[PDB]
Amino acid sequence: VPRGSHMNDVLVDAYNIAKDSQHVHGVHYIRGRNVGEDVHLDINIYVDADLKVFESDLVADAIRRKIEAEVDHVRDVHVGVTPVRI
Amino acid sequence: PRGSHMNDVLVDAYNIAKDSQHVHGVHYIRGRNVGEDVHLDINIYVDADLKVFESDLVADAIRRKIEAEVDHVRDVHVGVTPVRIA
Repeated sequence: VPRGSHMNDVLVDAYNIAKDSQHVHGVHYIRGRNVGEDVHLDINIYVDADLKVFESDLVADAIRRKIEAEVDHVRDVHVGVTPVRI
Repeated sequence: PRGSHMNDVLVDAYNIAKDSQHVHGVHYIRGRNVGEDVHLDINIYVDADLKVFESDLVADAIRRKIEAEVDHVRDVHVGVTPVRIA
């Protein structure tokens, strides 16, 4: 059974990074799963539906990198995108 | 859709789940911003040999306690994952 003692910091720090990153209209959803002592993270951000895919791709990837570099106990981070018209 | 309550919702709900009576640990937690609301899916590890009516009461006490205590939450779902340490 996974320990879980880091879930709260992981979710908070990752959400805070995602929410204020460039081109994000808001966070759509965030999911954390305890595995061993660490957390697997799935975050999904709202972006402009007219963004080019190569642009949404850079945005998602900057967020992923920044979460990986800054947030302890994160094992695996996926950042997905939901298009919205603005 | 603002998302400013996600952090408190996830932290408070996680804490309630994790310190409830028959939970070995939290398996996963998911929050989704809907309008001003957060929709919450939380999944707890319980003893595989618990009776189903018991795990049902446990999940339901956690759901109620989250609904009663955590602001900005709608449609809380509490799911169960059995684990046999045996």
